[PDB]
Amino acid sequence: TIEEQAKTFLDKFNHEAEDLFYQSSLASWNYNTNITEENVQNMNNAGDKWSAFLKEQSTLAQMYPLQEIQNLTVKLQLQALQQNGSSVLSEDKSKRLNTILNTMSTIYSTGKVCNPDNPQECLLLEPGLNEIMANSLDYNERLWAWESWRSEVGKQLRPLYEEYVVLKNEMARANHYEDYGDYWRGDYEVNGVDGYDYSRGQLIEDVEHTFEEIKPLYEHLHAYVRAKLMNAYPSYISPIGCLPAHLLGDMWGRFWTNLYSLTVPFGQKPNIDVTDAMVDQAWDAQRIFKEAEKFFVSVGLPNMTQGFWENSMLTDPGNVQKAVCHPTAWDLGKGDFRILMCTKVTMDDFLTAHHEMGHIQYDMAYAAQPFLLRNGANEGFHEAVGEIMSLSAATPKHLKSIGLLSPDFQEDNETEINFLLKQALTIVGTLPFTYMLEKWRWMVFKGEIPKDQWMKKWWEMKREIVGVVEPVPHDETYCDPASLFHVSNDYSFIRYYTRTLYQFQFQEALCQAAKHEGPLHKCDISNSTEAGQKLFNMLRLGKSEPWTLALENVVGAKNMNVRPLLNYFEPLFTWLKDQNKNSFVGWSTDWSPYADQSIKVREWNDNEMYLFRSSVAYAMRQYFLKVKNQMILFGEEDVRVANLISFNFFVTAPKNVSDIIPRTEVEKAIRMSRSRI
Ligand SMILES: CC(C)C[C@H](N[C@@H](Cc1cncn1Cc1cc(F)cc(Cl)c1)C(=O)O)C(=O)O
Ligand SMILES: *[C@@H]1O[C@H](CO)[C@@H](O)[C@H](O)[C@H]1NC(C)=O
Ligand SMILES: *[C@@H]1O[C@H](CO)[C@@H](O)[C@H](O)[C@H]1NC(C)=O
Ligand SMILES: *[C@@H]1O[C@H](CO)[C@@H](O)[C@H](O)[C@H]1NC(C)=O
Ligand SMILES: [Cl-]
Ligand code: NA
Ligand SMILES: [Zn+2]
Repeated sequence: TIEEQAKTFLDKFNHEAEDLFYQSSLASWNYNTNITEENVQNMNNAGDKWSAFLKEQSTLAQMYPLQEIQNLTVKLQLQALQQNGSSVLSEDKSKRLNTILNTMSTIYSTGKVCNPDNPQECLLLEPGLNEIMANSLDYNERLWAWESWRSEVGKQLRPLYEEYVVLKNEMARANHYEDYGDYWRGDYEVNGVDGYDYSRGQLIEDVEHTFEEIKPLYEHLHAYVRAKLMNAYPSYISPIGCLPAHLLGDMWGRFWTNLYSLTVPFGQKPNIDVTDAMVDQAWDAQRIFKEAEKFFVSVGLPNMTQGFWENSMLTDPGNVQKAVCHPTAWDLGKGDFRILMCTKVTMDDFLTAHHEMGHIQYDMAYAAQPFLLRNGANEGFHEAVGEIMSLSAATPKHLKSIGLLSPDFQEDNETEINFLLKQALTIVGTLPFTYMLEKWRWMVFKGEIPKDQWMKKWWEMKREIVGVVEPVPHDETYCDPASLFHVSNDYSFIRYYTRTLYQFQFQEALCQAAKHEGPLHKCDISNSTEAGQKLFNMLRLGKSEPWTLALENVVGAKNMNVRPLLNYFEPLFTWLKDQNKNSFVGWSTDWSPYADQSIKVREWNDNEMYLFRSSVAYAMRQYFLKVKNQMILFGEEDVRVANLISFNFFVTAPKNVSDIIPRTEVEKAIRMSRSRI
């Protein structure tokens, strides 16, 4: 019969696929832990094997009727195996795309910028630039790191990324999607299950609908933060303008988390940022992941495996190897679970341990499922599980209990405004960032944004949707999207939007099962086996049930709903509306840090623009050797042109960028050399 054959086919495929998957997984591990030419080669071979095997089983599965399946377990598996991806591309195309992927990945993880005053002092993104963007209060140095990274590293990514889009769109349009974007939204698709179906376009709509309901609380968080940042960087921020992109606590403003030291509502209270308490005790990466383990075990979940501790890399290896430091949770297969994290002793590395270990715990739970279904019910479910736990672990109640807040820490209504504020800087601050990033990639893949307008459109969407403005104008030799890990390392990003809605929904139903009474934000599901079982019973399903039904069985809703996330932040919202009565709320897209020094302008090609920039640079060189008696090697690069028969420009001193030249000064220089034409 058909079923009995297919049953044995999928049974054989699943076990054969596990062992080939373990092989490329493990080769990807060694590459990521030990970036090396050899390991790139062992990776590429192991992957080539995996891909060729899938192409074989893909065609060999296209035989078994795509329809006529008795056990729906034995149907969706087939449906995936019949989609012969990658192989749609020629062997020349496919090897090129894998080369582009390894090149982007390698550039991003090895990219370095150097101090202009000391060329032998160079800085990786992790930890050097990251540490500057987390901690420096210097506007200029934060500018240097932000622009260096996008001009030394992002520019290397621009041409590769253009090819990446061409190749990925071809593999997708041949796998029968509208483009790579649509291929990605396919992670959320449910078909053939009435009352639980979900279409790829539904994802766009639900995301845009919910994002409307989140704007007000974002706008007020944006207004409060702007005001505080006007205090921390006096005279640099317009009270109706967008926030400068280098002033947000990390390289991109993905999270506004590190702005807590500048935005804390009630600085006199005991610190709810427990970084210092970890440093003052003997907290290392071992202690951190041991504490995260305690939490999942108190909830009823298993400990980590022996292999996990044996094979993870929870610290920076050193100068003995180059490793992708991005926290990542790996399910290599065959009971092999491990985490890659260059863990530091901050509260942020501490909540991230819980998040990454959440991935592991989900991976563990659905190990007992067929290989083809060993996945999240969708990608947001997977990202939400670590965050559920992170919500409980960040509560001052929980922190007090693991000795990081004094035993005398008094919960009052000012500490909760502090806690809710910090939470908002992470959770709410990231939602516009995330939506706008993915909205951009979705549009690039659909073809709605031409290549000559990628950066133009990118910084228009930053200003408009995010309330963030670039501090330096960027032309189409940049690829600012790709300077973030997820974009240069080819990962979807809506998982971070959808996990944020999911996580409060799940937190709501878990706090009820944990016999919580009171507001959601005071809830810590620690020690609740009833909470753990409710969650586990869903985790152990993998992707065997559609996610709409998996959501229903845990929280009683078929779809994502933003009501729980807003209830969580209701106290803080009220307080923010009060704190902002004398602030502007919203932003104008027109102000930019550099427009108050710019100058407008009267067959024209880029080479004309090159002679122009070179002339202005030359003019400047004279005007400082003449009207000032100095020699300054102004380059064409130091002439920054924006808003391009018309354009606006300003001049910066070479090796400083922040050092804009007074608009009145450049004018005299232009006049002084106006004779030469
Ligand atoms: C393969 C990917 C999809 C993995 C992806 N990694 C997380 C990492 C993380 C978790 N909590 C916060 N972060 C951000 C962060 C970045 C960083 F460099 C250092 C630190 Cl301490 C934190 C993510 O990017 O969100 C995931 O697990 O989703
Ligand atoms: C890193 O990779 C190189 C090349 O494969 C290898 O010789 C070296 O021993 C590796 N180092 C570690 C620590 O694995
Ligand atoms: C906290 O409580 C006091 C009175 O106990 C009140 O005046 C204040 O508005 C409350 N909220 C704060 C301080 O955010
Ligand atoms: C760059 O310009 C700023 C302008 O405020 C100045 O304060 C800073 O010292 C300069 N940095 C240099 C020249 O390295
Ligand atoms: Cl470094
Ligand atoms: Na920033
Ligand atoms: Zn994650």
